[PDB]
Amino acid sequence: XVAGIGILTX
Amino acid sequence: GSHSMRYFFTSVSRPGRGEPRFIAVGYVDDTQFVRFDSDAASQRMEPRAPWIEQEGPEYWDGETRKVKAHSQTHRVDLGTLRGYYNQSEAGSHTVQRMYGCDVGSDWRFLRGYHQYAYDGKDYIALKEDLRSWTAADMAAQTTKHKWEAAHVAEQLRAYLEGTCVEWLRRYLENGKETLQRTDAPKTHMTHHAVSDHEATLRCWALSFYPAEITLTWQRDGEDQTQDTELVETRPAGDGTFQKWAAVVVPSGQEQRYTCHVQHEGLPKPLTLRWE
Amino acid sequence: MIQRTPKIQVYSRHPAENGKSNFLNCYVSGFHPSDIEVDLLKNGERIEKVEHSDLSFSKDWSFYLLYYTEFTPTEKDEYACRVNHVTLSQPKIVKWDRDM
Repeated sequence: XVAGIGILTX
Repeated sequence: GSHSMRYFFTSVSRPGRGEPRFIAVGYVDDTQFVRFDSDAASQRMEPRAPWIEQEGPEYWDGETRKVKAHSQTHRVDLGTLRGYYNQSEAGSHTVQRMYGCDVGSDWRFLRGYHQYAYDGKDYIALKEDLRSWTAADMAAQTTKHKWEAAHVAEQLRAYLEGTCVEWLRRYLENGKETLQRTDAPKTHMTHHAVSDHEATLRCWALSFYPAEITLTWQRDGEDQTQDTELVETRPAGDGTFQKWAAVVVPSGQEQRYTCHVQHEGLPKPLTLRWE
Repeated sequence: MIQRTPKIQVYSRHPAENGKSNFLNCYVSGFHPSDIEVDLLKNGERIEKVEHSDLSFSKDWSFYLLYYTEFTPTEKDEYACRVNHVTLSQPKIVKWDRDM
């Protein structure tokens, strides 16, 4: 259940 | 009881020696169920618990796609943060991200988490309200602004309150025999002379699940916290946990000491005595 | 940068009974950075067939790993864990004691 949204570069 | 799902991501740079290594692991409560390792041959998310092997190719392809995207983001981060902190290109640095959700005994949402660390120290974290950010310093404020502009918190809130909770429930159902169990501690005590006037009393808890436990010694009903050697709760390697607590007892005083064990699998806490 | 020393526990999966199959564990925890060397020893010699858990970390960001191998304890064979890490001036050897 890997997030598929919200995971952005710093 | 309550439950949690967590994903943990570590990326470590190795300048001159190719791309950073990236390792992802996923847990439900204290049971690991997936991994990804950038250095491994498969280049796929892989099962690490039997209950998740029943997932089909749609599942595994999707998790592989996502974890690869996470790997790329974190690789870029190593470079960006190296720049933000004005660090040389020669040294190894680390980035870590953890996110997930907790639910109560009713399996309803209790809280969400998303946090990020650089070289082992807090960098940026989503606050409990899942709407705002804590930034560790001036570099981190810059990231905060980027993530505010891109509405990251709203996305993460939707995941943490929604997807994460739905899936935690799904996993709890699908892996019921492993995940919905409690294994109460098997306990015992050992006694070893250290001299002619002292002995160690060691109270053991073995083969328990979940890992949360409390082990304490008392002397005549008074807690002996400052005089107890308490080890960290440790994995047995078989999905259960172990812990012990020891006290040094002047000889002839064994009857004064009691060991107290609290665990979800114990309807009533235990009181053990050497006698 | 942050450097945290590993905690080290060496222990068996099951209560040790001489002549019965078991697993020897070395649990390293509370360390940073993640680069670490952990060997299990039988009578001072490095055991070759040692697996380890996937790298994970605690709420405080510190790493933990379980290193493990099959073994069958006896009265006389000696086991230990040997750990090296940037925080250690020399490798730390912890002997296995069946009641720890």
